[PDB]
Amino acid sequence: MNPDLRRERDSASFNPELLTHILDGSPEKTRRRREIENMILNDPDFQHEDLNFLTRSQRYEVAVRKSAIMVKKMREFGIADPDEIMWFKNFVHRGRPEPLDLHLGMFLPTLLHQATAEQQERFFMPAWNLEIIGTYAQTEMGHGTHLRGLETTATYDPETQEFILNSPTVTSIKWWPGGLGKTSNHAIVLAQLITKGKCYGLHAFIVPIREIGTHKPLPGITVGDIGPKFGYDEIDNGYLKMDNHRIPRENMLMKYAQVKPDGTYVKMVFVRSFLVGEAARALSKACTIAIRYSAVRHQSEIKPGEPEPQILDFQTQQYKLFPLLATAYAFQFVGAYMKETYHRILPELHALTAGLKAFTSWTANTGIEACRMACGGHGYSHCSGLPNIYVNFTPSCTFEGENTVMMLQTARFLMKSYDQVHSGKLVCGMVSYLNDLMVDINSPESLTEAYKLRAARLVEIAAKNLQKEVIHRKSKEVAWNLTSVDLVRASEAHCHYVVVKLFSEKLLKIQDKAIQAVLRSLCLLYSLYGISQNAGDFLQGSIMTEPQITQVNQRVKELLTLIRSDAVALVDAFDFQDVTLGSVLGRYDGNVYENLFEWAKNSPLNK
Amino acid sequence: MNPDLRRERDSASFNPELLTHILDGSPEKTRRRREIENMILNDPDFQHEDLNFLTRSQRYEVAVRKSAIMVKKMREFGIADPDEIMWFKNFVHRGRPEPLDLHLGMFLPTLLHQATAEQQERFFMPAWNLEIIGTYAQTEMGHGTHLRGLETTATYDPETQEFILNSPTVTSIKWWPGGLGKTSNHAIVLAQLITKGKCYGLHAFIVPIREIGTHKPLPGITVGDIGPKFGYDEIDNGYLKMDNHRIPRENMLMKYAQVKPDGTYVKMVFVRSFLVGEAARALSKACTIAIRYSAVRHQSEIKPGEPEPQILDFQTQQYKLFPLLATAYAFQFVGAYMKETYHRISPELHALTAGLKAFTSWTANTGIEACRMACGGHGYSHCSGLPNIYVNFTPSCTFEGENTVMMLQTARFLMKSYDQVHSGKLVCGMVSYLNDLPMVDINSPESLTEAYKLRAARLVEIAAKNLQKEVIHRKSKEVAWNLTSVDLVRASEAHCHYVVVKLFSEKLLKIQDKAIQAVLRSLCLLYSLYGISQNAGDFLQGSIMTEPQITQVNQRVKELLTLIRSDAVALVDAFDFQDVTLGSVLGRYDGNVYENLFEWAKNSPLNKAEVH
Ligand SMILES: Cc1cc2nc3c(=O)[nH]c(=O)nc-3n(C[C@H](O)[C@H](O)[C@H](O)COP(=O)(O)OP(=O)(O)OC[C@H]3O[C@@H](n4cnc5c(N)ncnc54)[C@H](O)[C@@H]3O)c2cc1C
Ligand SMILES: Cc1cc2nc3c(=O)[nH]c(=O)nc-3n(C[C@H](O)[C@H](O)[C@H](O)COP(=O)(O)OP(=O)(O)OC[C@H]3O[C@@H](n4cnc5c(N)ncnc54)[C@H](O)[C@@H]3O)c2cc1C
Repeated sequence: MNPDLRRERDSASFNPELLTHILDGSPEKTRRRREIENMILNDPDFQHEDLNFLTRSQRYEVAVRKSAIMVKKMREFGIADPDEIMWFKNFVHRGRPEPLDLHLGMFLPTLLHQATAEQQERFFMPAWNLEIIGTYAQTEMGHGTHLRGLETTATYDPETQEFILNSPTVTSIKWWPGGLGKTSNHAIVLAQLITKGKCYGLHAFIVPIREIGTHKPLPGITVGDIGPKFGYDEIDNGYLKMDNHRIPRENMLMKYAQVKPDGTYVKMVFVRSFLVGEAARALSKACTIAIRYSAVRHQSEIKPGEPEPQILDFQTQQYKLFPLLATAYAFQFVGAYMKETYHRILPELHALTAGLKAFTSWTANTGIEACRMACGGHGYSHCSGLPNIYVNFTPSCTFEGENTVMMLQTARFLMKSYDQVHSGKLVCGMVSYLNDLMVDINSPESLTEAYKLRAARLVEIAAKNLQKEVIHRKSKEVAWNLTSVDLVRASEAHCHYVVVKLFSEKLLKIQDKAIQAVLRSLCLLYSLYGISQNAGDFLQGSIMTEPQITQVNQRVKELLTLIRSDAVALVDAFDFQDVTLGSVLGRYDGNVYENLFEWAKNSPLNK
Repeated sequence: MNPDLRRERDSASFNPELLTHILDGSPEKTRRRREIENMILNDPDFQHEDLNFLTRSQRYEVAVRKSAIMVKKMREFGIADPDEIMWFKNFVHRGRPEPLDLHLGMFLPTLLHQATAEQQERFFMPAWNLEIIGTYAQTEMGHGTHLRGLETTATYDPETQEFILNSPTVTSIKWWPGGLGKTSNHAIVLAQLITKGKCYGLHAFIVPIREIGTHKPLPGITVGDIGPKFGYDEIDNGYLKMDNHRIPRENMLMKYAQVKPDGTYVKMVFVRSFLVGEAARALSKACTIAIRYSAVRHQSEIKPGEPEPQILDFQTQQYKLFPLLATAYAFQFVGAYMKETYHRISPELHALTAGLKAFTSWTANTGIEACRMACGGHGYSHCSGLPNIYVNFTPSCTFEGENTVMMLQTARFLMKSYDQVHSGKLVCGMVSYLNDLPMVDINSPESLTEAYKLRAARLVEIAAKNLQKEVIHRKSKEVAWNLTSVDLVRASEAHCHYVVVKLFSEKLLKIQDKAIQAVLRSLCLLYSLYGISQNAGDFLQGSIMTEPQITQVNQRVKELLTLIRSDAVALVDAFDFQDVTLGSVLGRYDGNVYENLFEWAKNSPLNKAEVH
């Protein structure tokens, strides 16, 4: 072990083992997760050349093969709990996305929960056996956010009792779906339903796209890879063009609506919750690499005659990393809170889940790159593992609701809540602070209240600005568009308050007093950093005075010093194995330099 | 031409051709640049497969080759003139870094400036035929920022009149230098000079590393590529392990220090300037792609049931992109001001270049990714060109002085300047605003510069006073510096922000064309007012502005977005990037995205077969 890391670990104020239990949810969840990862770690079937050394084609081949053996192995070892499947999937794929994600994550769940019994007979087992490989084709070249503008049609033919699936234009072609290019022989296709001569809107269809066995595209199917991307090298993100392709009537998903044989027409928070936890995980891994490597890397001078200190001793380096470390923990607890209240429980839930998806993904996105730039040159090399974490996490800000649009869906629920209050009614939950229309900087409860007042101020500015535009502009929709920057600021401040409140609240449930102490130092640093970084939002409305902002900035610098001796153990508690970080700089043992020279010598331009 | 791009172009308030002249410096520089680009455009020798469809080894092969053909062709056409060489190199390489950069920019220039006739006679002449290909090996796996901590040794042997170049440790190994991997047969190596007695600190040594013919590595020499990176696929960024390797004593560069045969020992600022222009250019390309694509892309609804509008009509899309286009222009004018100051030039220049290199590169870095995310899904595809612009620009924040270190140099200068003014002496230059230590008009660039001045003065004074407090507390200046370093970086940031607003504001008064001046005025006001909006706290404290003034700043930014909307396509056209320089289906001049996108994908590698 590198003696800087052993020393850092020996001087910690808390037992990281106990903090891993808190993050997993219980000691048994830690044991069960470690057992699953340790099932995989030395399995040769899950070993391969470093993926940064391979072509995109080879990376795709490696990932598809792993996803197959892994479906087989999970069944052999009888792993079947949804948490456990995800522990297994995560560790097999080492942070990379995996080509059966849509089959296992959308196609199979959709069959079990949205398909008819006769659809399940026909499709479910061949899908579970990977005889049928499925994807979900929603987005078109021309439309992703506005699904009402999707051009794909499903036209009912009563003479043959089929749906005719059509891509009438180049923009109409399905674009992005994972596994669509090369892997899948079936797709669930979102299409505008036309029956008689009327459109009834968006409905979902099971569409065979390739021959089972041969994998040849069916007549009237054009399908392929959309080409290389910033990341997702391992995923055959694909296009699908349908030329009036016919399917049985009975391939429509009729859970909420039906077409009769004569043509008559009768009348997710899970994934956004998962994405907050993925934001936590990605930022956590990035903080682990950069903080360990900051404890290993010596550079430059503080005391002029003295040896090069660890760069983590520089107040600037602390300022780059510790507020991210605090942010990581905060997001870990927001992700847990939302997972544990989705099973408990709605307009607020939808609004809250959209906003936190956007808030956590944006903030983690920026975090990861600040972590990479904090390592200096070696950060930029794939030896850091930080480029792959960035490029594979960043599309979280665009898919499953583009972040700006999500914040506007949040703002709609905040304006609805504002109008409810000013019309004399009462609102509930996280927006209950809208009913009410001097800070102690070492109190999480007191900073939560500061963040509450910031949100109420920005929500009232958005409402009033909106009210003036509604009175002045030619349409309410123009008024909305011309208030949209202020509506996003309101949704943002709302989300930031929710994160402070949830992290503050978690502290009271920590049983171990040493862990409660260091999490409180993270919760205070998160809250105080956010005030420092948004001072104007606390100064206006007189929520806080200039002297208090001075004291906020003094306390942030002290918290950096408090956190320094606990930083390594705090990232150690995330419990990422070296193979999950993919990082020479961030190895558990801190032996970077001998391993960097090996990695570099073995790399491809030296054959 | 896409009819949305035709309509926007036709209703522009100004002539983008005259703005290109302002950016290039004259109508003749524009014409000459375009001529060099257009002879490179029709040269079959500079043409290759889509770089996005190739492996890293193929990318490197395509690059070193275009770089060799490029040296030969610039001699043939007599392309001398630094501006012309830059225009030629920029266009051949299409935004990618160039694997002869260290050869042409550090090896040959160092031989011409520093080498004695003897050294120049046996080195610079075959180097000018590409028989010798050199590099400059400064950084080690263990040291980059702190050069004094370099571990490579050059020990003098008085007997055999040689230097011993040794790499004692794995950390000592030279690491990163462009060309060092595969390209170079020769390196200027930076080492600690030990002669008989002890060490006389950092000196340069000419170390041949590969044979001139076999290109085989010399005895004592271990050399290779450091592996794949976030970008720079085209560059064999390299390592160099020297095993007590022997070189003649006349291999030491001795323009300012010498070692006699008796072993007797006797006696980054142009680059930083250039990187400011690089920050400007990279941000400008990203704005070009995102603003054109935003004028082409229709999505979602304003009045429900009316046609889906161009996404550039959404205020949020305007707020992501117009502030960045205003920054791209600010940065073009800061780059030109640096170039113009350097040529002409009683220190401030070192401080100001460091701080402006860090300020601009950090801000451009953030802005390129914002442009990419503004394009939605298609942004993330290499079809957008934006992932490449970002990965090949981003190391600018790390190399040629790590940005935080550079802001800390700028802050040494600001603290010295502060102490000087508070001891009664007058400072000059961009810090002359400190001399003046003890209602803002938001339509006046001059009054907005003044606000920025007061913001900077406030944060400089806070850094200074916080530093004095820690000095008396800890009784160590170097420790008190560390414990103030976050405040000190904040003072340099605000200083550099002020300088940018000042220069943009002052550029507006030299614009001849009234219509151009009026729109650049709108960009300058948008830059200034967005910066206040984003930093309202730094203006609210010390009573520089009031809450009601921040309210009006916010109203005026919303107004300038609407005004800039009808000029935004023309403003990005005026950067005069060719399609092949942008490398972007989304950002093509003609706005024909969708049919071109489908062709691009259909021809991409995984569609060589239907079943993989
Ligand atoms: C790696 C990756 C994997 C994907 N996987 C899948 C998949 O498996 N299946 C699939 O069907 N799709 C998939 N997608 C596509 C994804 O669903 C879309 O990218 C997403 O819906 C965003 O839509 P868009 O890309 O068309 O962006 P657009 O909707 O075109 O928007 C682009 C810009 O317009 C702005 N904008 C749009 N509407 C508004 C509005 N109403 N108000 C204000 N601003 C607005 C956005 O904020 C953004 O700034 C994937 C995408 C990626 C990048
Ligand atoms: C793409 C690329 C190309 C390169 N090409 C070349 C090349 O051609 N030739 C060459 O010689 N080099 C090259 N380099 C290396 C480059 O010069 C170094 O990366 C740079 O000098 C930074 O030092 P470092 O990487 O050792 O980071 P470090 O110096 O180890 O710094 C890492 C961290 O420590 C912090 N830190 C360091 N010192 C201080 C301090 N005094 N105060 C506070 N914090 C501090 C930094 O802020 C940073 O966050 C290249 C690098 C890259 C990424």
